[PDB]
Amino acid sequence: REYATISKPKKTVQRAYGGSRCGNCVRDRIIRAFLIEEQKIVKKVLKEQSQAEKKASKK
Amino acid sequence: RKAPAKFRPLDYAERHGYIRGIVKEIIHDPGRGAPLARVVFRSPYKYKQITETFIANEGMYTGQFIYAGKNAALTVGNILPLSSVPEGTVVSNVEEKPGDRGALGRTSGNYVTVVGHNPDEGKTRIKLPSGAKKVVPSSSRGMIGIVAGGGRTDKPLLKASRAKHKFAVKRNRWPKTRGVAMNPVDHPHGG
Amino acid sequence: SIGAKLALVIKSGKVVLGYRSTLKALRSGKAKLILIAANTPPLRKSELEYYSMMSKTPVHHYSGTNIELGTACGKLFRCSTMAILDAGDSDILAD
Amino acid sequence: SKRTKKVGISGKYGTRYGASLRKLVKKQEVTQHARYTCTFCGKNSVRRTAVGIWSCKSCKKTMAGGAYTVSTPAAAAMRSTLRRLREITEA
Amino acid sequence: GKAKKKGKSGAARNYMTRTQAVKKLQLSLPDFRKLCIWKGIYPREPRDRRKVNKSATASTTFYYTKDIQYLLHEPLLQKFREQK
RNA sequence: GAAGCCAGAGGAAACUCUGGUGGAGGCUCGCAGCGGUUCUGACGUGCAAAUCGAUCGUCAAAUCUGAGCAUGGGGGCGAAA
RNA sequence: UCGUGCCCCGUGUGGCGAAAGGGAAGCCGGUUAAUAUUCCGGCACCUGGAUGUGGGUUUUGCGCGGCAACGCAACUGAACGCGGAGACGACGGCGGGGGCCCCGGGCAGAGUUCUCUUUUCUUCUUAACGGUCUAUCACCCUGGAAACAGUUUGUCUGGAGAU
RNA sequence: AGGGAAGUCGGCAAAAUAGAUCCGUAACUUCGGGAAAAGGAUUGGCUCUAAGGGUUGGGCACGUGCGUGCGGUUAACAACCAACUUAGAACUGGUACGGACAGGGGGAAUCUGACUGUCUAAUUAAAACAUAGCAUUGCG
RNA sequence: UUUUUUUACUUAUUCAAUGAAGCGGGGCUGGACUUGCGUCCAACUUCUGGAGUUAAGGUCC
Ligand SMILES: [Zn+2]
Repeated sequence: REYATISKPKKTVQRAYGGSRCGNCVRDRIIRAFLIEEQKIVKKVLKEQSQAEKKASKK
Repeated sequence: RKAPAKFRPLDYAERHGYIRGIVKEIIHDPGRGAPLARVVFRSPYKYKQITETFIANEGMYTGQFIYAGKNAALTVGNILPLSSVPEGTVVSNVEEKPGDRGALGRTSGNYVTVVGHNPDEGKTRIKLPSGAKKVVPSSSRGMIGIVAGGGRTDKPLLKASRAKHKFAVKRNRWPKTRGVAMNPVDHPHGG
Repeated sequence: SIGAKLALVIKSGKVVLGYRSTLKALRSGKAKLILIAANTPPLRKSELEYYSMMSKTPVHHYSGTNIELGTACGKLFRCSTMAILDAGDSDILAD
Repeated sequence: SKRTKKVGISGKYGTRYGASLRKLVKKQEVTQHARYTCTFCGKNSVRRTAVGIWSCKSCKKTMAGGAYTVSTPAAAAMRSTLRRLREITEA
Repeated sequence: GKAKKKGKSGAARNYMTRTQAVKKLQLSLPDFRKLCIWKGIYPREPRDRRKVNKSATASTTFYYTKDIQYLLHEPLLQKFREQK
């Protein structure tokens, strides 16, 4: 209950997830998010290429 | 103890595809010789995610993705219907009927072996840890692998205190007084 | 064979062993080959593969652990990833 | 300097419990108190926290394992036949 | 004494939204607006509208809680119900 | 004075020896506490409807203990007398 | 406004149960025949409410600085979510801090004194609440370690980046 | 006093032992123990000696109390500060030196229960009970 | 019309699960066999300890 008496900048760190997650974990979150969305784009490109090849083979 | 060790309820995702969960903690359950695994799945119907409690198979670890469903792969920790695994596969927490969230092969170092399949009537013949043969519906689920903590009974307890510590959290009757050491009014063996 | 090629590169060529020096080599763009151990964390593995794709550097997935990769390099310490900057007299680049 | 001839870690039990029982418990105590190499990070920092629970001090990975060893031979053989069955099913 | 909780006194007790007033009087919206026009209930503006309602916007109408309490005793409510 | 660890001396290595370090045990002497072995003990219409002295068992745990709560006589509880 | 309706959401169900568990916040001095962290004096704190002033932000609308760990008097944030605290065994030695104990000097007072004893003894204190400067762990930057290094009473740490 | 278990059903009771330093310690053994086994040598006071620690502190050349470029590991030296242990020696009193207090008697065996633990509050604490280990039966 | 045997069914009765969420039957699409078009079987996420919620949009008013 002592945290309700002190101001906001003393209870947090000026960063995303500040005062809730540490800097190493935030860096890991950023890198993992970026790499996984890039891999999703790559997988979607590969799936579209395979679908186009299958459609060309069927037609 | 916080929660019982059960599978997810048999829903549409497990019936028709697969759903992914993440293993967050592997914890000690008092009174049970086997560790438990806390696994978080998504809810397919709402934004909040759901935490489950499974009996942990050996080789499972924190941060591991596991998969529950009909179309899940054949990997340790995945939960599959018995019709989705080949013969010779050993599994844990096998449901007696599809949906009771696990009945057979639950203690440490134990498993159930898929002996065979009868696909016409949708049945599966399995071998139990006691050596018995059972026939279950093929939609019954099981977790691939062997329950962790095997070899627990090999170590001698060596001490009355260690037996007391074992049975205090298990509620089993300890110490055990022989019926022949009693009076005839206390036991039929009394006297 | 890859162990023999690696020993030839340690004897003749130039390498940097370790994650931070490998990343510095990839940023410099003078890295000729990257070796990533099998038990490297998947996040770091994806990061190294992205860096090597952006720098157009070949990647070899070493099937041993970091202990085995350090032993193959001839060191008494583990190594999860390493960069070959100069092949020396070896043909490790021709593959 | 070796201090005991044969009892080893069972020397804490003194003359109690019987020689065969102390020798039987010695194997389990040695394996359950030894340090193991982590399969994830390669450091020799994996140790038991509870029965069947093995954690690495360095990379903080917790693994479900055997009661007194990290892996059991039954589970290793099971992993081998699981890989064989998965290869047969996929092929 | 026992510690007070936040939001249990002050402007939160002083003001009520139109939705809350309609639900308190158990009227329909046309009957409520008719009764407000006839009895002289006027819209009010709190200094901080979030203290009264956390979902309130710039177009949220507020009334005095005492005015709605006074509306509870108006005999026209039973006339409305009898006509229905 | 158990594992683990350091050094020195050997041994092809495994290991062997020596000196340290470490601090395990329902280990041990023993204060409090808990208990209750012995004594031609005290007391025997007592200080006491079970007390007093000396002596003794145990003393890091199957140790001692308060409060809350549960089990009720065809019953309960019982390391069982 | 077809004015007498429509939409969103799912989690279940209440109460009792601890003057040793959890928990918002008060200290010092004085005062009575008998109460005192409760009375008096001084100096504070917590919880909730209303509404001002100053300061801040904004014409690049919702601050700036540091590579970073992060800092600073402020520096918007509903639904719905995630996380932390509350919140935790026993034992062993090691290190830091308060209080107590011990030693030396000094002022003041007391006792001893046939002889001796620059002697023996007593007071020499500093609260809550705040400000400021500091304090193991850990984390960040540079850099790249075998002739391996750092290091605890206890051998752990380091190319997953040590010194 | 002298004798020393002649007493008594029975060494019951009492006496003897006892701390610490050092020498030394058997059978048996589940190799862990037995073990403080057994059996020995010593201990006061005074005056000294020796050993075991801490803190601070290096020459040049430039810019100007800090930055470089050097140079040297005899600081193996100085200054200041501090505490309790251990070992060795002389001298000295003695009927006593762990001077009160505190404080194992020891040994050879037999039976018996494995051990630690527990019970008949108020006549029985034990070969009784429990125990770990072992074996059987039932249950999918 | 009735008595026995087995042999199906579901509506009484019984059991279990869930926030009573996707059951049964068709349609669309793809693949296999078949007859020369009926079955059955499949749609949907697997390198990573991230995130996923207030419908974006299309089209008629
Ligand atoms: Zn690890």
